[PDB]
Amino acid sequence: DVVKQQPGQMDRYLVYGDEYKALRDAVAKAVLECKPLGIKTALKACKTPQSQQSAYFLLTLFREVAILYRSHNASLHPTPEQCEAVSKFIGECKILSPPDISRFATSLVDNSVPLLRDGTVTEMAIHAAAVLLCGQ
Repeated sequence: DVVKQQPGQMDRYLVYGDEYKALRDAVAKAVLECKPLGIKTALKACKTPQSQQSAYFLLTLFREVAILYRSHNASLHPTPEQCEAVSKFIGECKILSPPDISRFATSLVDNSVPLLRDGTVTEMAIHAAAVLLCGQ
């Protein structure tokens, strides 16, 4: 039945735990609805320090938006309106205010990230990027 039953992929960032999952689901819902306020609620509800908050935010931005950008089927690509909502929200957010974090996030939402035009390499790369940026 396996071959008859059959495109979702895994998310190894789940290694962080429940808080990344919550923030990721919140970001996905808020981007699809394009009303970036649940993002604020998730960022306030979370338990971890500011730098881990920013890292989780960056990883969610990548997993949802940048991977959607990697599909050949353009209709799945993030809509300009979603870019508008998340770009504005990043601009008004403070833990993302560090020019490097804000630039990297915005580049994920706008696909202007170098290295982000393999999958496992790309995922480890973006994880290292987030950790280095946010790691003080």
